[PDB]
Amino acid sequence: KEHPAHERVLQDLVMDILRVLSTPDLEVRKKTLQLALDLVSSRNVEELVIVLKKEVIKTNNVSEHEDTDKYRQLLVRTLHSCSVRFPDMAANVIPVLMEFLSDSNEAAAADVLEFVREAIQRFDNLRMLIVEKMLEVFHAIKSVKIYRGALWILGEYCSTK
Amino acid sequence: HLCEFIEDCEFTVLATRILHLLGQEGPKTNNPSKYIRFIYNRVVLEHEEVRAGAVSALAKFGAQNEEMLPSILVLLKRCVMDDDNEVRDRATFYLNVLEQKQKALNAGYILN
Repeated sequence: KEHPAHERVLQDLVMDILRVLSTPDLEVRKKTLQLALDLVSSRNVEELVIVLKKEVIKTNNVSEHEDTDKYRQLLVRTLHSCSVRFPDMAANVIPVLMEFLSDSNEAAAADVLEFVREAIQRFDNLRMLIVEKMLEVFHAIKSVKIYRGALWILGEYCSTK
Repeated sequence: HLCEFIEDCEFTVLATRILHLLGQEGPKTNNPSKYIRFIYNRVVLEHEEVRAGAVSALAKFGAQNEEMLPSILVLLKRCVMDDDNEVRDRATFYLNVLEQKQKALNAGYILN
């Protein structure tokens, strides 16, 4: 990689390779994700993102996660980073949705992590929708996690007086 | 004995009860450093909740102050402070609450 003359393309070929991952082995996959993250100057991105979303669908599937779960968390990390740099998009909204589906803490933690972050980040607009989304999600749901969720959000508050 | 043992004799539930009681008692029985010493410990434990009691007990206490407390009482809330969002909030809020009344007044209303 310390061929820091680091050509565009090469980074790009990864996905192809990556496709192969669907024949799992997380551990390998995991190595990939880290590896993967790196190349992206917040670009070859979309095609990827899309692909990620594909992954995401794929991730849904019917699953009996045991290994891939892990991956997900990781992915999200990997993913997280990018965003920091980037301006990101709808894809993201989808996580929010996605997250609603889900049922385990670690994600909530991420989410929360996001809570924090976003709290810092504020360009805002999205949030509001999402807040709406959430409103649904929320209405649509119960749990400690949620319960907790409410608290912060509540804490947060703005309009629709 | 209670303090120590309970610490390493566990059960959160006990703590609730005792907390509540202790909550009232404070500086009428002095021994500040120790008592502080304890109090810190009680908090030490995780649980936003476990942590929380030491502050609440404190309100009757703080207000009264003891063999050294008012100046310092003021200093302490500052020295000990926390994030963890709603745990953050607890610190912030108590503060914020604190922020909101002349602390002398503050003590009077809340206490009752």
